[PDB]
Amino acid sequence: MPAYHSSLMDPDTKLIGNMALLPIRSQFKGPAPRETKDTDIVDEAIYYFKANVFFKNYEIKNEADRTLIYITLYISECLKKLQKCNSKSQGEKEMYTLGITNFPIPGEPGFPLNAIYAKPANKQEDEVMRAYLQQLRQETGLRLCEKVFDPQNDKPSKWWTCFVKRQFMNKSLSGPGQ
Amino acid sequence: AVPRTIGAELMELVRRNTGLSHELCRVAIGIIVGHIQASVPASSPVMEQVLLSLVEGKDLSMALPSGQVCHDQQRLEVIFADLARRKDDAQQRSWALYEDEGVIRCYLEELLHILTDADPEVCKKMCKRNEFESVLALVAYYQMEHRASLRLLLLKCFGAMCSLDAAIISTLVSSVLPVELARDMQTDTQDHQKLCYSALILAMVFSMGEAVPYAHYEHLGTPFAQFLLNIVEDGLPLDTTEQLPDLCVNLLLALNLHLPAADQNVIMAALSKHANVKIFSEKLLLLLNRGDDPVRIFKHEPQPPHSVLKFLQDVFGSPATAAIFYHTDMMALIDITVRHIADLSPGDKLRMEYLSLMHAIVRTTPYLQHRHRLPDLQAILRRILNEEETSPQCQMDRMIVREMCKEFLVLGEA
Amino acid sequence: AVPRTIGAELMELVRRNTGLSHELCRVAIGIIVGHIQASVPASSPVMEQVLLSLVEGKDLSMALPSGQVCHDQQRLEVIFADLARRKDDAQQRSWALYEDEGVIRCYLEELLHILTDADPEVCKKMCKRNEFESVLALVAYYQMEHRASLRLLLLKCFGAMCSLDAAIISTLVSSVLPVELARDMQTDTQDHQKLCYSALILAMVFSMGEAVPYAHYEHLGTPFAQFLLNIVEDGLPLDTTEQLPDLCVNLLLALNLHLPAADQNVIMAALSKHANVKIFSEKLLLLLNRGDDPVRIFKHEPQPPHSVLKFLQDVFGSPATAAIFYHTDMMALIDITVRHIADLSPGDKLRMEYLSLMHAIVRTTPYLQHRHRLPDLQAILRRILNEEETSPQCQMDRMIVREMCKEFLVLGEAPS
Repeated sequence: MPAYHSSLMDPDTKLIGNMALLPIRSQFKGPAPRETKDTDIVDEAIYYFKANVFFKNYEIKNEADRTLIYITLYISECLKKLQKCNSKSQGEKEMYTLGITNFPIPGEPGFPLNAIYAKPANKQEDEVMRAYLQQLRQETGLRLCEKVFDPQNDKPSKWWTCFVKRQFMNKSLSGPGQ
Repeated sequence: AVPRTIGAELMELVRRNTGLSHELCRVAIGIIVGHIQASVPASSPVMEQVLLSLVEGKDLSMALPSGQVCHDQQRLEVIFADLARRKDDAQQRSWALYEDEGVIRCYLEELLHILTDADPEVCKKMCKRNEFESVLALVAYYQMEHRASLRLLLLKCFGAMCSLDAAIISTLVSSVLPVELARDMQTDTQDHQKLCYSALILAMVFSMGEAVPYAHYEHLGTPFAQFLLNIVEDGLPLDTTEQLPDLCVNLLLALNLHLPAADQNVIMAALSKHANVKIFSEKLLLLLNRGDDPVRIFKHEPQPPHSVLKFLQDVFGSPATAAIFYHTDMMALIDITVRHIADLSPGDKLRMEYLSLMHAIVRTTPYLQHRHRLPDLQAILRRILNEEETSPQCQMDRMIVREMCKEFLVLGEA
Repeated sequence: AVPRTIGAELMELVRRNTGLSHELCRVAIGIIVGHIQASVPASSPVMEQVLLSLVEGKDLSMALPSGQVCHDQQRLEVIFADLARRKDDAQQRSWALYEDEGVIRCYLEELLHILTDADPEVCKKMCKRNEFESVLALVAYYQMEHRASLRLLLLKCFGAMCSLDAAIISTLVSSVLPVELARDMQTDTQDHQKLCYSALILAMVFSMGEAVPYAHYEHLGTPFAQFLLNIVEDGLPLDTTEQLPDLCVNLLLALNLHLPAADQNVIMAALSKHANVKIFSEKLLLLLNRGDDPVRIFKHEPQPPHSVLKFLQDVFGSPATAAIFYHTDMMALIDITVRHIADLSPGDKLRMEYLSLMHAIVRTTPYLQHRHRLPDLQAILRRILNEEETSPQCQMDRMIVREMCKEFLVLGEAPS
């Protein structure tokens, strides 16, 4: 029950799509605008991550949770790659190489939660989903690079690598297969 | 006319009744259905269709042979369950109660057979079935079980499973199995029989040289390498068969294969960090003159670089690492290299590799001092440079030779 | 048409390259000749797979293909030929000329798989050939071959050869093999597996119960029997499988199976002179309770006397050997035998045995002092004495029952 559900869904925020489109703070480009406060949905998924993955049950309390559960899965996919990185510099570029990969968009088959996400009905949502979900990934990767690699030796830090074995309710963004 | 059904059900039904291994089953079918028509001209056009319906293979004739699953998979879908249920039998596995070992053995003995008597197309699909959960169960269970009597059977299973598909290798390398083997081998050195397989399996999974999680260097790093350098030089006082020196050479070559460049290499640190490099330093020569390498026993699709040459290229990456040769062993290295440099057929991949080796030897250690074989070096490089052969590799050869001579003009005789 | 009696050809041509056992090779054919017609009757089988019915009936000694192409025969003629030369090659047998270990090992591993997996009739034809020539060849070779790694395989081969026919066993008994097996067993107590097979194979060899010439007893007499008792009563630190006891108990029963009489019996002498037979006393009654006979491991037709009932009838042949049992076992023995005598139907072959055992117990053991089951046994003897049946088995039963009474009038008198 008391898993950390998404905090940011102030009704004044635009709510495009089957998920909270949210103002991803980044120097990348996309449909979502720029948040100015110090807290943001990618920072929220990062912040709550270590707790969230232990909770074996999780409701959708509001539309922003169907965002947060996807950000969490991609964060796990970051660790599934950065753990191999030989140094932080590789940990950045070999993360960008992940962000621009053709992840199954929730309405596409092979996405793990097709029961929970409605299909995007038209190009002006589908193409928005392609341009939003990349903007999530492109940013989400660059934030983990700064804090998975502890600064003494550009080792991928052990404490983070512990979580490599753990998956949010045992769902995988590899889908039925990569 | 013959329904396609015989093209599979006959092969399935014989296996379930006889226990014949799959390929021996396919012969056992062919020999009956062949010989009878060879003895019975009048109705042969019936049997000749039976033959073709099995010559085409499982690609469609075994597609739902009767809307049913082949007996081998009927067992695997059981055995993988009854293991994965004892994993996370959280009570029993830490606070034991029942006589579990005598039944677990029966599953693993059966699994070890079916992992080789079945059609590999079945067992491949049962491994990759659900993001490799079948594999991660047994890998977790190997870490979980401290009984030495069972571990041998789990290692033998990993042996077969490694053979089925390189994708399974790409799982195991990235997984915990190497690190437990690294600790078991350093600690349980008394278990010589298991220790032999322990080395062998670790050598198999590393054979593809994929990148490895950086956490693994906490064990498979330099200390474990020095631990290997002991065994190949000294053997063991308990070593009745004395096999482990050879398997440790294979393992050293295998671990080396993925290592980047020659700066950070955990093995090349170990080699530089002891003077205990005699029998190992010589034994590498007997591989080099053999020309093959023992790695890549499976020959999966992206066949890895020739491991012996890669190793020496790293060995000659540093002068501290190049010193590990006695001068007489060093001369043998040069002679063996020029032999291949003379004998290889143009344009094969290996020709660049042996060429690169000699280039490193000339750069990384004194050579222009004593100039052994150096007039022959001039002869070979001149014949390479002047050769009429043109191809991507032979063009690449022509580039390296010119640049190598530019660095060391005496190699061209100016 | 299908070539008449071609069905035998499938047996060889499959076996040459699939490696199936003879029995399984037939099963594979039977499946293949089955399902095809069951899936495609539409042309061939109506005759041409009703034929190969000759996979039945065109079999055994009549299956032999033209010439001598039977691979089971071919290998055995090759295998025995090489052994014959190498055995007579007294130079290499006495001194090292060739590294013949390992190569001969592979020959024995073949021989150990050719036998048991081949057609039993082809093997039996080859083993019988030339008055068991090759049997004596192997026995001579085992006697001339001391190296344990080879000996272990040679022992198992004898275990195969005994399986085929009673006459072959009769040769091994009268041959020298039993004496060497006993001599090795008394000398070596460090190879656990060799010791295990030694006792097992020796029991197999004796299991048919024919008299040895009076010469084998120079070893297999009392000096050997005393050794076996200590192997049961304390064993060896080798035997962490608790496996030597059953093997040696089985050997003692079998070895008794051909001994004539109460004084000549070197085995009953062995018990008499022993210190105390606690464990052997115990184990033997467990067999009588279940009624089985351990010695009939092979199933050849001329079944010997039931070995345990024979063994006890000798044990009670003398009052000195009667004392071996502890008193609480003596009571249990009478309860066990009086259960059996009243369970069997009339005409059953064993009732004329158990009646003899009771008669012995009353004779040489002080049964009439304590009468353990007497008011029951009297009522049993009452009805078997009155039982109105005609068969010789029952006629024999009635005679001993009468004799059992007229020898001791406490029996057959009224219960009271």
